[PDB]
Amino acid sequence: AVGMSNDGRFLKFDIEIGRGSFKTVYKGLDTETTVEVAWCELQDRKLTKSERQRFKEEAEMLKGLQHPNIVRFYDSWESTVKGKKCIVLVTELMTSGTLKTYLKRFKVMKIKVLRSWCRQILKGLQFLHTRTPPIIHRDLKCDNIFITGPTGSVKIGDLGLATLKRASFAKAVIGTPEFMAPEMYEEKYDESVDVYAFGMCMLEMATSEYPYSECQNAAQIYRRVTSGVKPASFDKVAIPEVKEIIEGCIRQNKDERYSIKDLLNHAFFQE
Ligand SMILES: O=[N+]([O-])c1cc(S(=O)(=O)C(Cl)(Cl)Br)ccc1NC1CCCCC1
Repeated sequence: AVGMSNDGRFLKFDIEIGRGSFKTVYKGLDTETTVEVAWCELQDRKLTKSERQRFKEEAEMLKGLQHPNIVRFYDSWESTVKGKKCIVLVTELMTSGTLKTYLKRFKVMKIKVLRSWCRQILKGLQFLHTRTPPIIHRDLKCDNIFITGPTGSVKIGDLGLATLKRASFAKAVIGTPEFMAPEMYEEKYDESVDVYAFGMCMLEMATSEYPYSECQNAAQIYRRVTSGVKPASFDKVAIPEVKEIIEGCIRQNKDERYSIKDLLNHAFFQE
């Protein structure tokens, strides 16, 4: 035990359970409920004062959200220990990994699982996009879709964090180069950014590889994405119906992409 909220409600344990894009995640406890939570520290790095204003507001709206396919958000605050400042978020603890870990671990996803899990992602997104006002995820990826069990349901996570992962910022060329929706680079986005991201997720789940692996850096990716050049893995999608859905999601022009409604209504997404 290595920390607590200002109110003593949440404790942090000396048990690190994730480490990633500028965060460390620990096991924790809700002392009020006596139920285990994820204690995420957004790592000694500076948020802007403007981001903090947006974040105070966001955190309060996230605390209200419930849906089967969204990871629960409990509470948030700024915390320090020694010379390190972080923002803490406390969320529902997800103990069975991510779609990314699933693909790593079990090389392939069977089509009936793909269908069900993708329908659940769409239901989650429909839910967010239909909140008033709409919630746009803006950072959906296989590593932020959590599974409740190997045989369980999927829940979308890292709501909130997407605000602090900064599309229009200059960034280092380090690790695996990333893509996003064309319009996202300019921060000129709507819900359809999530549709694009969904398409990319489906592609990954269908191919068991990260799109654009044939690119060495994010500049090559940017040039391909904003010029309508598809990832090579697109051509490797085995099932034509799956490939068709992907293709309609990852259109360069946002106005031509499937809507979530149309995807949920697609033949594929009823059994
Ligand atoms: O956001 N992550 O990427 C994440 C990854 C892991 S991991 O150990 O699976 C790994 Cl080693 Cl980061 Br892939 C654990 C927790 C988290 N945060 C979640 C935030 C909201 C849902 C609840 C927890």
